[PDB]
Amino acid sequence: FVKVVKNKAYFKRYQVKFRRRREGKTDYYARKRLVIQDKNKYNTPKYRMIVRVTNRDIICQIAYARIEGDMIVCAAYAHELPKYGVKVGLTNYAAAYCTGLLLARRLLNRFGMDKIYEGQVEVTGDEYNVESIDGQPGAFTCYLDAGLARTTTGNKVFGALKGAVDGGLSIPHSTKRFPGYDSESKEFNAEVHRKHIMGQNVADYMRYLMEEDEDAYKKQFSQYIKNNVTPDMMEEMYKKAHAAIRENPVYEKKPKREVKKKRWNRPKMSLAQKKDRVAQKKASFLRAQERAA
Amino acid sequence: TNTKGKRRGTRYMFSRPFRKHGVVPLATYMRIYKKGDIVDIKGMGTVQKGMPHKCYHGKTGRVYNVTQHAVGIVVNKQVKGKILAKRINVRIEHIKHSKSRDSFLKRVKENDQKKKEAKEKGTWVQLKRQPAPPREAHFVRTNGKEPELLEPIPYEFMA
Amino acid sequence: KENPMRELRIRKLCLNICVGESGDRLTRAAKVLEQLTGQTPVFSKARYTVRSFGIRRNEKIAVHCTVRGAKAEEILEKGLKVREYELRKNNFSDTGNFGFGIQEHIDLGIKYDPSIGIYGLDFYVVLGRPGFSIADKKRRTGCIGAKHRISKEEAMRWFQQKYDGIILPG
Amino acid sequence: GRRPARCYRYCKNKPYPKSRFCRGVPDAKIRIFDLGRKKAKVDEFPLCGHMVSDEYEQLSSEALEAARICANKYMVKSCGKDGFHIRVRLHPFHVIRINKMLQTGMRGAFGKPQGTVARVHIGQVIMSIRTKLQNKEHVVEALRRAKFKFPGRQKIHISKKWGFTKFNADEFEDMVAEKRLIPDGCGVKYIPNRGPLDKWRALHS
RNA sequence: GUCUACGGCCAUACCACCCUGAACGCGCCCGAUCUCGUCUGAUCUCGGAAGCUAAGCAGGGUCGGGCCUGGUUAGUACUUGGAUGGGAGACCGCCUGGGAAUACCGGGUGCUGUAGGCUU
RNA sequence: AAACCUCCCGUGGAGCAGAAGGGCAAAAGCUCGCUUGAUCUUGAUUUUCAGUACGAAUACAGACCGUGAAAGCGGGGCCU
RNA sequence: AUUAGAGGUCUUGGGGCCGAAACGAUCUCAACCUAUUCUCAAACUUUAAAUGGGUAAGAAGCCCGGCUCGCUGGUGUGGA
Repeated sequence: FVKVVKNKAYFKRYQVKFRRRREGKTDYYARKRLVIQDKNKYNTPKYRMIVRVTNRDIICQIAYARIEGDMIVCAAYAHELPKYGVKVGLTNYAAAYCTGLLLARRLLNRFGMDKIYEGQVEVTGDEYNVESIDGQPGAFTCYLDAGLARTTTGNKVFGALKGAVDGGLSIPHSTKRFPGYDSESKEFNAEVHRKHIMGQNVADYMRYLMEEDEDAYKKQFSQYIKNNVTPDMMEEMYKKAHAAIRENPVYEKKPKREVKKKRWNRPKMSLAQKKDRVAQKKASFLRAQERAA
Repeated sequence: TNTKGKRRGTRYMFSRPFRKHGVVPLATYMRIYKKGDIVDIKGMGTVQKGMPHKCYHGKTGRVYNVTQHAVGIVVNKQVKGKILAKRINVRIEHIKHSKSRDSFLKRVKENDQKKKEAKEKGTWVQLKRQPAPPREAHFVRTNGKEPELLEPIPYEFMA
Repeated sequence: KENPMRELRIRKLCLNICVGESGDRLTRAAKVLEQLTGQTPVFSKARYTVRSFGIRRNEKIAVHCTVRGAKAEEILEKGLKVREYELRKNNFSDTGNFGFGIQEHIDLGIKYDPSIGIYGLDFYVVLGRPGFSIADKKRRTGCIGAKHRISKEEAMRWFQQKYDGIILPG
Repeated sequence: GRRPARCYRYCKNKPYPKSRFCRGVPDAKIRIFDLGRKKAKVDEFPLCGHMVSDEYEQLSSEALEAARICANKYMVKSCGKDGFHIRVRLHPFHVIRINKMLQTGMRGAFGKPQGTVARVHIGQVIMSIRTKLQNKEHVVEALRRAKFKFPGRQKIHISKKWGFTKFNADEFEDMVAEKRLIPDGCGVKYIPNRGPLDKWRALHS
């Protein structure tokens, strides 16, 4: 045989990692460099933009770290976009730009800074950075918390970044991870970036599946056909969406209805029950043994 | 004679506690330190930058200067029949807020509370702490039972 | 009433040719994996030096290549055709995978040429299941659980109902 | 040969075991710590006699080896060859040093390893013997003959435990009836009520 | 009640196995035109929504291991101060105060902040 | 028995130039990419200490840079 | 570092025994593994004292109000 590794001794010496690390959600190496503030700042919050793209949604939050836990000043989710006209495709790059733009304008509107710091209303895709206006409240500033996402060129977390800076957030960044930075020649053409922002890269893919195979097209886009969003009206849909966001970024929570107060989960068994089951298991094991005897 | 190495004899002093190695909990970093804060020093081996010298591990001082990552502390070090209030720059990880001063700060509140209170009532309420006094005279009830007898048990060779 | 997400699939098919020596003897064995699979193979160098085998540290001595999708499935159908669809019970690993070695590559049907030669390569099928991508995805990595694992026998019986292969003891 | 045992009797130095730093130590003279019918179960040797120390001193490895033989010899004549089981419960781990001469005097006088010795405490069992309770007066004479090979004074005590186990002879037999104790070769395994219930099934059936 | 995003404490949260998961969600999953990256679209990146809770995840279970917290061990071991105390010594007792650790035997099995859902 | 390929277990039982100790697991290890903070310049402080030097080191500040999407990190070697 | 028996399996090996032979059996003997068991560590340690080392026990303290800043900045923000 072979010696057992996971024995009594193994667990006596085992030191678990942090809960968020055992679950695989937080990189505490990068978090230590992100959240903590210089000691000569004294409770000056260090805001950071949290972008987490999931399978069916895009979550953009802005938080600053406190001792008891991060505090979210405002958040914008992708599942709100149907209000502003973006019916389907709530996780593509063009949707990420909207969620970032929504988060920006929603934050500024809670600071009375929406009139100032408009940003880029006419989206171009170039290297834009808002600078503070003298005599006015300083422009808001945060940093991007990519999390565990591999940050290569064209990652959707940078789409929300572009949406935020065009909304009026002073986020330090470089125009190198945007979709449009040609790697072998080291330049950036804002035009192709403007394509991904207005969702043109997927529009042609619907057009590509037009003459190639329509049945496979119906299989790759079903709710696009269900919501009647053809590649024709996609670019204007986002422009209508952006304008609808900048004019009403306020969020109205859903009305909270009182619920019947039931329990779907299984309550934890008590000691008396746990201790009595053993008496039944042993007794039944005997009263089944003399039946064989 | 011994060597004069900086980390000499700190095999256990700077070691991490059992099953407490690994990354540093971030609450230590997000902890503010004003000037004049009473602070106790405790070197942590996980972070080798800005460690205090071993003659300050366990000592308590007060902050006088705050930089980006570290603080300046004024600690009393006894050097052959004279005390020296000397300044050290230690990085935050080796630092805790001293809870020795707070129990005084807490006691100041009730003193300032029970002074403005019971002033208009006139009742003179004791403020100074007093040592544990000799306990009062009381009655011990033996209702029912009578005190059971104790007698030394006999010896019997254990081994 | 089985679950549709429990159907046992093929994750990957790993093919290597250990020439155990650098030089042209290996770069020729490089191109047999080329025109068989259709993708450029990768070399693997020796971990340390052993005098008896004649290999040295960091010396390029082998070449391997992994195949996924239906390209993997048809090569496995080609390889088992050389093995008359029969294996042994020891060929299957207790982790759910199995493998087998062939003696010459031209047995697969690919055309020989004197400029290359003949090489015996190695097969190893890695059976899978919808959901094994969890244990190697970056973000929320995690194990698979006992029920979802592939035992030895349910891998062998899979080989039964798939290719009608017989498994002889020995 | 070697110095008298007066030179090394008192626990003078810190324990100095044979280790990475103290290498080159000659082997101890005692190598066998169990003898007799050591391949015997727990139900045939109830009686257990001790030789308890009464001094915080050092017992040489040669005295341990000599006392093992003298106690072995007497039991063989008395209780036959297989009617007992002797267990020396002191292992010599402390290494003593000697600053042998051949002049240098005390310059650089850190000795070389001479021999090995066992640090015994007060009330610590030196040697134990289990046998049939019939042969009671036979072990007290075997241990009485073994004291003369040892410096200091020792007491001979007949334990209330059952054999070499840690359970009293008054409670041993029953604790086997309700199966708190399962005979495991020379000793016994205590079985609590804490394991998984499936192990309880394996015993009660 | 419960989940998601980001957390604080970092096993009462781990590990093994088993059971059950409404709704939302998280996932698995479907693809490779574009972005990006691989020997391989497996990972990574990107575009999706046919299928599924099988797995992850959540909850519960185990006379479970571990861990946490007690009892016991035990006023024991050790120890501050004291004696013209004992003993040939080794060492020990007392006075004055302080006071442990296994084995063995119990109980416990994550709390919680901000923001947003679902059970309308 | 050891060449290479694959899966599984694996709290570090490896590695980090060297003695030993400490420290370290999406790293401080290994592999790549780009680099020269191993640069220029004031003071303060720590260590040995007489509280003198040298050496070594820690916090800053002013420059010039590197790297990274960025927060940052870096004025030699994880620390002694 | 170290004593002893138990229960395991060919996980392998040592003379074999009926086996041409066969993890098939056979008694084995060993290592190996799982539970226990005896004995220890100045250069080992999960635990862990007594004695001991810091600091605090106010007027240089608390509590309001207002100015200054080129520092710090969603924000007469933060700090001084």
